[PDB]
Amino acid sequence: KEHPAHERVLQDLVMDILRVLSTPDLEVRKKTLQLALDLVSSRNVEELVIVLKKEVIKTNNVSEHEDTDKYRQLLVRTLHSCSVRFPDMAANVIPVLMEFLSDSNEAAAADVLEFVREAIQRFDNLRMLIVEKMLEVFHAIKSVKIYRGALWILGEYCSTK
Amino acid sequence: HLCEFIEDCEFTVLATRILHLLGQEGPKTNNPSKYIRFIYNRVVLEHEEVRAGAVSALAKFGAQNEEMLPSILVLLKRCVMDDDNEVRDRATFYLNVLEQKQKALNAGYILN
Repeated sequence: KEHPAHERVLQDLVMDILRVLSTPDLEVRKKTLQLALDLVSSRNVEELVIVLKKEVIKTNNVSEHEDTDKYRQLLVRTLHSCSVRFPDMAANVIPVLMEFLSDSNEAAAADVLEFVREAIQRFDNLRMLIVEKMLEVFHAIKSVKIYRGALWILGEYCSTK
Repeated sequence: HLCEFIEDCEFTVLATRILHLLGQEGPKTNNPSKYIRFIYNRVVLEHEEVRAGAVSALAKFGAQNEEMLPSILVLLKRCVMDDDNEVRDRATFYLNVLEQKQKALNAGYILN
């Protein structure tokens, strides 16, 4: 990689390779994700993102996660980073949705992590929708996690007086 | 004995009860450093909740102050402070609450 003359393309070929991952082995996959993250100057991105979303669908599937779960968390990390740099998009909204589906803490933690972050980040607009989304999600749901969720959000508050 | 043992004799539930009681008692029985010493410990434990009691007990206490407390009482809330969002909030809020009344007044209303 310390061929820091680091050509565009090469980074790009990864996905192809990556496709192969669907024949799992997380551990390998995991190595990939880290590896993967790196190349992206917040670009070859979309095609990827899309692909990620594909992954995401794929991730849904019917699953009996045991290994891939892990991956997900990781992915999200990997993913997280990018965003920091980037301006990101709808894809993201989808996580929010996605997250609603889900049922385990670690994600909530991420989410929360996001809570924090976003709290810092504020360009805002999205949030509001999402807040709406959430409103649904929320209405649509119960749990400690949620319960907790409410608290912060509540804490947060703005309009629709 | 209670303090120590309970610490390493566990059960959160006990703590609730005792907390509540202790909550009232404070500086009428002095021994500040120790008592502080304890109090810190009680908090030490995780649980936003476990942590929380030491502050609440404190309100009757703080207000009264003891063999050294008012100046310092003021200093302490500052020295000990926390994030963890709603745990953050607890610190912030108590503060914020604190922020909101002349602390002398503050003590009077809340206490009752």
